[PDB]
Amino acid sequence: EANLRLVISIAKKYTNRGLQFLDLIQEGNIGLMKAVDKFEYRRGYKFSTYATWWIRQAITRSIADQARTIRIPVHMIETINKLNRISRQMLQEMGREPTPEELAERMLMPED
DNA sequence: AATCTATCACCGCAAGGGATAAATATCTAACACCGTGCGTGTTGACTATTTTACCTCTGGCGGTGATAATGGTTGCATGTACTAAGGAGGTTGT
Repeated sequence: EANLRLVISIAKKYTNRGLQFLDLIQEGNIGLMKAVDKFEYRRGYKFSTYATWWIRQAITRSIADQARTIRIPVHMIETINKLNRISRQMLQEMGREPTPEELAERMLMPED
C-alpha cells in the first residue's frame, strides 16, 4: 500500500501503447509482493532502488513473454529486442533501408 | 394416293483438268565394325563411416542486481437522426 504510487511512475513508462495503457501497473503490484517479501533493508539500501531493479523487470516481463502468442527462455526473447535497439544506428549510418549484412559487423556474428 | 405437264433447271454426256503412281534417282539412316575410356573386378592402404570412450564445447535456464531513483498517464468514442426507455423530484392531483 505504501508503494502503490511508485508502481505507477515506473509501470506507466512501459504502458506507452506497449500492449495497453493499464495492465502493466497491476502486474507491477504483484512484482511488489516478491520485493516486499525479500526487502533486505539490513544491507542499508532503499526501496526506490529495490523497485528500480526487481519491480521494473516484473513490469517488463508482464508483456515481454506474458500475454504474447509466443514465449521462449528470456535471453532469446529480449535478444530480438537487442537487434531492434541496434537498428537505431543502421537506419541512419547505412541510412536509407536496413541490411542484415551491416548487422553482421554490428554483432560480429554469422546471420544464420 | 394416284395422275401428269410444264416448271426451273440436272442431267445429257462433250470436254479437260489434277492427280498419283510408276520409275528413276537421290537422300539419309541403320548398322557393323573399330577404338576409346570408363566405372569391369579384387586387392590393399589409406583416413577418418561409425561406434564407444574420454576430456572438456554449446547452450540449457535459473537466478535476481542497490550512492539513489517513492502524485501517474492518456488523448480523442462523438458532434448526425431518429426516439424508446429509465431516471429524477416536486406537486397537483389519484
